[PDB]
Amino acid sequence: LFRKSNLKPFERDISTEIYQAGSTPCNGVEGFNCYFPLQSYGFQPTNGV
Amino acid sequence: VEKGIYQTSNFRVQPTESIVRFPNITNLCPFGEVFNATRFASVYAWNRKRISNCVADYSVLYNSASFSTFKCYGVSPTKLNDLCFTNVYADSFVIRGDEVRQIAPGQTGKIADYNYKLPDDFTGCVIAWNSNNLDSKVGGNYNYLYRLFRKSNLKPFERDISTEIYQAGSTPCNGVEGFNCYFPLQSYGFQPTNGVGYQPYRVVVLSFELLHAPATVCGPKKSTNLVKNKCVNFNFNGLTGTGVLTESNKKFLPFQQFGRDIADTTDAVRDPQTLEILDITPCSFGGVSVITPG
Amino acid sequence: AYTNSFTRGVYYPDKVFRSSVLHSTQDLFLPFFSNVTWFHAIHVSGTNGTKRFDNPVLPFNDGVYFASTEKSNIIRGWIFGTTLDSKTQSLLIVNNATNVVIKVCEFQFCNDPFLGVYYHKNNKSWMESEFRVYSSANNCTFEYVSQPFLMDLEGKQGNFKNLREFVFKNIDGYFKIYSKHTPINLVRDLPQGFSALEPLVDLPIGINITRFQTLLALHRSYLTPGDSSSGWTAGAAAYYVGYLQPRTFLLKYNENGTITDAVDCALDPLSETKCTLKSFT
Repeated sequence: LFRKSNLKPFERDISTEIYQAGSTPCNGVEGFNCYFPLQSYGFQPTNGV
Repeated sequence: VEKGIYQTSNFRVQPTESIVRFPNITNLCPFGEVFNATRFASVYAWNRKRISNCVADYSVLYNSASFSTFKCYGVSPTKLNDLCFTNVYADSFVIRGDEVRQIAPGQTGKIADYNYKLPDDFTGCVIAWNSNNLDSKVGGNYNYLYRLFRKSNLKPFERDISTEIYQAGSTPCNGVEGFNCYFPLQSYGFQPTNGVGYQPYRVVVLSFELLHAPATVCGPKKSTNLVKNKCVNFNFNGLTGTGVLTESNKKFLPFQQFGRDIADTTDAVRDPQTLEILDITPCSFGGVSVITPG
Repeated sequence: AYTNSFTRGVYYPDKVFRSSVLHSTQDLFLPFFSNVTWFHAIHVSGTNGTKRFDNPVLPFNDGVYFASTEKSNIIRGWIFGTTLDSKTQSLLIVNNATNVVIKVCEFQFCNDPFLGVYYHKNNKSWMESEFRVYSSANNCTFEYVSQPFLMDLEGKQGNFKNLREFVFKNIDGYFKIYSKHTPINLVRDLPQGFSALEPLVDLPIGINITRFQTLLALHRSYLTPGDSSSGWTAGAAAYYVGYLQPRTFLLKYNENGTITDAVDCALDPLSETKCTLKSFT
């Protein structure tokens, strides 16, 4: 969801690096304004449609 | 190609720099007065303040409140100044840090049971920050009352202010407080010596419609300084375009803010903040003809 | 009654500037020479001449013109709203002392939402005493108040000389209010003169409005025997009301950019001629 640039069609970019928000370069540190950019789907088996 | 004159293209000098012009920020939503207030409403009768007719601010995250637990749920915190929205509601109150987890859509607990809840289509920003230096009373403050004994449950956007005595097991109470019949209000410890989860935490929620009414609220408008005698790509408040801006003599009437020609082509403007009369002279638009023998 | 507004109801809808040319634009102008309702702010003190209590509710159909020949500075504000009630949100305007206190405060609009001015003894000058206008649930989603505190009463009983014109029009809730301040001399009717109506503010509160009334003062000094609404003998102004209509008109600007003269397109044969040709002659 969070990404500096909207992806150009027909390309897959997997950059594991945590994004940088809040004016702080986060070196893999989860915290305020820095979270893992690859958020997981919140799925309960047989959830709503 | 035999002898003769021809035409190819246009000498379109490229605009050299962008400049945005807007009137300065005369008004503001005083979020300091929304944060640095002395008291805040009880979790039971939470404060549903109307924020409108003012320019929003997103200066930095760690403000006076430091934004301990901040989250813009359905809107982008980045472009808050850029995003234009109206009809702001600030729902603020005081809870426990352990109760902070009761903010997300559908989160349960005593607050959503009897004090306060929020929808599942949320489009605002919830900031619950540790009030360990504001609400912390060295001896513990209990004046933030929470309802815990009530037959039914409350839905979002609904504030209760009554004190109807609770009837448990359907035992008739004539205003009697005893076994299986309590007072619906209770008090929070909120001592400084408590744990981080037990620290007082204040919550401010900013929720707004998406352009339902006329947009009284909108974000600030940064104004880069103008530069003249170049093909600037200008974007004044009213319109955008390209041209070379020159000082002029046209006496734009104080209410008059634009100038045009017979063929409705905007060429004369007034500076947004100060009173400067600019003419937008064109950029080079001559066809690049070519002369040659064959 | 019915009067013929010679040329009133011209103004600048667009902030643009056009020098020494003409422009045919369509907007909710006031049609020329239309029926204009004359309302009489006069206190005829005859034992058989009633106190002319000219303050009924007036329709805000599309957009309300307003001319006020006031040298007594008694006519101050305008009462707006659809239901004119506290249930449905409404707009109200006043002028305490050169300070507009317009508000969306849906106060009760019972039959005495008026001002009262009395010549006091502590200070030998008419001082605002009566404020009987408002008593109701505030719930005011909007409050704009400019606060220059001055007074320019300048009451004259002989000749009308100060004419203030205002046009109130709603467009997508951007309630625009245009104004003009004119030193006049005619006492009989509106002078056959041309004057534009510069904008004052476009309040973006966005309330649907269908009713429109006016606000004045009703108290008097102590020399008059009686009380405020029983004895009043200093209302010496007058005003006129018209209703804008959707029309295509034409304006002839000057070099300065002031609207010198306008031309209706749907008035008359020569009018349509000067219109379609895009020419003042």
